[PDB]
Amino acid sequence: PISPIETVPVKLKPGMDGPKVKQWPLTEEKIKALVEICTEMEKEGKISKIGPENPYNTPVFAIKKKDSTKWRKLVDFRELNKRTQDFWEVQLGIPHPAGLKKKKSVTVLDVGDAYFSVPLDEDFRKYTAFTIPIRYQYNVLPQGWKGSPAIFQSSMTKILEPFRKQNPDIVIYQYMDDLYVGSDLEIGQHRTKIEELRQHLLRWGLTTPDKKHQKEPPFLWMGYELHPDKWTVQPIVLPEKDSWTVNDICKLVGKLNWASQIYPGIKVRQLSKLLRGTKALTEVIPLTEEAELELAENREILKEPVHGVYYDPSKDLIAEIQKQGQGQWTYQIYQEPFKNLKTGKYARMRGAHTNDVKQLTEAVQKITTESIVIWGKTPKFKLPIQKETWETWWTEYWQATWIPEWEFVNTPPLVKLWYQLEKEPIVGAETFYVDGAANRETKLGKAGYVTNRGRQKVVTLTDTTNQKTELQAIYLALQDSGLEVNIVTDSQYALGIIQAQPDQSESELVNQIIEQLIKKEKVYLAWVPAHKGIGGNEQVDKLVS
Amino acid sequence: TVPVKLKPGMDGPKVKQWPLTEEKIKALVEICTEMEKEGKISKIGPENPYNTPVFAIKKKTKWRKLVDFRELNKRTQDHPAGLKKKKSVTVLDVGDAYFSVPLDEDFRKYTAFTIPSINNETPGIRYQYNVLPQGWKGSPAIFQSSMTKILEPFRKQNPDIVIYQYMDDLYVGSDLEIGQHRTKIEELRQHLLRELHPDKWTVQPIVLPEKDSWTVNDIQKLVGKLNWASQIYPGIKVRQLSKLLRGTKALTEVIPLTEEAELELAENREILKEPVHGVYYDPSKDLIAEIQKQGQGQWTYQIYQEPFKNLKTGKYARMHTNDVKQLTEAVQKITTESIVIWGKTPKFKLPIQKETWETWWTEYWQATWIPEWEFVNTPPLVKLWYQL
DNA sequence: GTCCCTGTTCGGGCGCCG
DNA sequence: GGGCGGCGCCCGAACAGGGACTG
Ligand SMILES: Nc1nc(=O)n([C@@H]2CS[C@H](COP(=O)(O)OP(=O)(O)OP(=O)(O)O)O2)cc1F
Ligand SMILES: [Mg+2]
Ligand SMILES: [Mg+2]
Repeated sequence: PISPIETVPVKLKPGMDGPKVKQWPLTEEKIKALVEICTEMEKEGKISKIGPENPYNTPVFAIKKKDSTKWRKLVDFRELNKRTQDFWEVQLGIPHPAGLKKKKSVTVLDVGDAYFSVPLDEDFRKYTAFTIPIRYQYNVLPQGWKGSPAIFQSSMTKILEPFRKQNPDIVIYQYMDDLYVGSDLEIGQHRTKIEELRQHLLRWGLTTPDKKHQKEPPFLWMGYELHPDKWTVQPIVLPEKDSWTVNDICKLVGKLNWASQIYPGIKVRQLSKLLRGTKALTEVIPLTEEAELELAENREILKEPVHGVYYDPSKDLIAEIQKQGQGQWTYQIYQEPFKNLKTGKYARMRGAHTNDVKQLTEAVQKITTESIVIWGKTPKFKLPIQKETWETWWTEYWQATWIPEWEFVNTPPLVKLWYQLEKEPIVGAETFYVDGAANRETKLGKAGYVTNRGRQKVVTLTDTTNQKTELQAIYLALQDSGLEVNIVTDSQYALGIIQAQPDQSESELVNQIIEQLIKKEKVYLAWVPAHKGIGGNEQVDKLVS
Repeated sequence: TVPVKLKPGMDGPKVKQWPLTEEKIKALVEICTEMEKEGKISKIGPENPYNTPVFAIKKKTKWRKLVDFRELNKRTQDHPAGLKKKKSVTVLDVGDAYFSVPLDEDFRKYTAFTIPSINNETPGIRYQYNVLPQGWKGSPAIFQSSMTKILEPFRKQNPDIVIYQYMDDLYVGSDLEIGQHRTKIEELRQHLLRELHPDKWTVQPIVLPEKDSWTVNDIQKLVGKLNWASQIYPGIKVRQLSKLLRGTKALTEVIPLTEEAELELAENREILKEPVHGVYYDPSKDLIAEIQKQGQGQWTYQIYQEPFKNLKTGKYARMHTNDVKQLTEAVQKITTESIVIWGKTPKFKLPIQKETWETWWTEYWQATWIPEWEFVNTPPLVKLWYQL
């Protein structure tokens, strides 16, 4: 039937009217499906016949539902969606099975014709006009309108509110019309409560047909198979083509990202790099050797069987993190040693220049937020980084950075800083004064150094910038110096970059500089204000100009 | 009620709610159940397009709901000098008094907020306010007359006590002994049924190193620091100290200071004691607060409105530490000082990654207000400039 | 000011759910 | 074959803020 719930008042955007789009041709099979659906809905009062007093229209069509032979009726409401007021969505995220707790009894049920049971604002019905190749208008929520998900979710919450009040210890995970219902009752009392809930929904016009009433495990829910003590992800079929287009790569990367929630070790960076600057989806992208190897490793790890467990709130949450190359990290969240709640990846490249301690801190932040969402608390961390390494980093780093309660794990590759700048100048190390200049008109530049031991060198550069010439001068000093070197620089840009101790950069010049720095034994980098006559920065400035 | 409007050409807040822990969500559910049963708030739906984040804080097992009205306050239509000189100043939460005045009906849609659920078991539950909400700019303004009528007798019987109101707090300053100050505060708490020490706050000046032996590196660092400082104090001179660095010398070479350089350094030490000239507080501009982490639990901060025209400079010196917690505490201290001095909160340039701060800052907040802030990839040079 | 560099946000494609 | 909303991922475009530079 139709819910006797009150309607949600909606309005068009100011100064706009309803859509007047013309119906496009449809297949006779789609036409028959639509006429059957529409006769049924018109009998029940969910759609109403209209006349010439309705000047609006919007095209309709139908798709095959997930069920065998059922058709879903859709309306291309893109125009009305443009004209319609904004809403605040109430779906704040997706529930995850690792956040479920052990329940004695579980039921999964689904509301039949969910949208078509919630009434629509009368004043708005005018704008939902369509024509089946007979014209109708919607008295209920249509599928294709942008305001339907939020209105249905809010109405569902209002409907479930009295039952949740009366039954606070029955847990109802309410995704749009799918309801997971868990209780600590024996199976008979649980079924009695389920009948109470079904009668409550039916009182509010929401049927729960038996064909979608799951009463025994494994429960199919949100793309998972829920067992009493374990949960698995419904199987992921990754494409196995020989030619790869951009759309195929996007599909494969999406499937791998979806898989990484329970399969450890998934990597997508080399496959994602194939999508730089590509014009359209049909563009064929030949796989890189690195992308080939990454795909092979993912395919191999996807062959093993894996499952998750449910959350016990009387025990600790533990997130353990592992590092791979290319700025990629995996993590497992568990409570018992080899019983994962879930897994995940982290591969974001934050900034032009970074190191592994920064990326570990960022992964910790991401995992912390995800855990706050799923379980409402922060986990204890196991990290492949010495306490002394982190002590050094956060002692010498100018930014506020903090990792929550954590302990060291002995699994390589350990996170380490690859070089250390000195706090004091080095006795016995030659002193390089470096500088670079660039002409903003011709883009020609020079970089170079003088030394307290009489050496000077100047390199000419084309198609360069001031910052680039400063970095080149530092690089030249690193090239032409011994294992220990004092460098006085002009540029707080280059100084700020190097002081952060990057091991990875998108700049090739900064990568060469990093290589040199790792090769050295002691490096001291000092700064002086430019153009102040401070020797021997004065000499370098005169030279590179 | 009084009609309240937004600023011309401005819409309401549309800020998404951030994840909350289980204890905060439970505290908010209980508080909102009580507020709804008392008529203070009402459930709303998605046809209201506005939203403002909400969370909770636990002070001293009693939780307090805190709504982040920064955007709404910023979009809403538009001071005792002796308070900063009082011996003791107590902060009193008087926000509950706002729940007795109804809110303009057409304005209520802008105060919407959403309570989330653990693991997204349930869509966000949305409410709007029916009364003057705590943390909104309009609440003290609209309640001002009632507050003055309440506080008139206590001010009359105590003319030497300074009571100032910021958004949800009364700052009560007295010069008498502790123990009697608490007695007067208790008397005022009795009257409201109808611990700071500002005279000890100190300024952290810029100081130059004192050595018996100076290397080329020491003098280069000193010259850089003085060249920066001369942007604030034009009396700083660097010529004679820079003279000692002519040529291409080794950083560890020892340079003896001439009489000229010694006199110049002494003059510069003296100049850094005088206060900055021509620094006038602009009520129409924002207070900018910069913070630098100096390490070992040390933090420096400057409050200014124009570059190099510092209104104040100071430090926060804590002693297995937590950088984020110390930074939030320093932010709250600086904001309290700014409220006491100028009656306004500053906009903070925070030396921290955005995600770190937004992940952990609500775990250490204890104030009823929230200042504006932004995040900075700070330069180590300015960090060296304010070192101690 | 302009030019360069870096960081944020938002919108596009895909994936998952209904 | 398409329409809708949420979340996720990654990438490019637009925009903001700050530093160095010319003459
Ligand atoms: N692809 C989809 N687009 C949608 O707009 N919906 C919306 C949001 S959830 C709602 C569910 O509707 P119905 O109950 O009519 O359809 P259903 O296949 O989920 O279930 P049923 O056939 O009525 O038992 O339809 C679902 C989709 F799968
Ligand atoms: Mg259904
Ligand atoms: Mg230079």
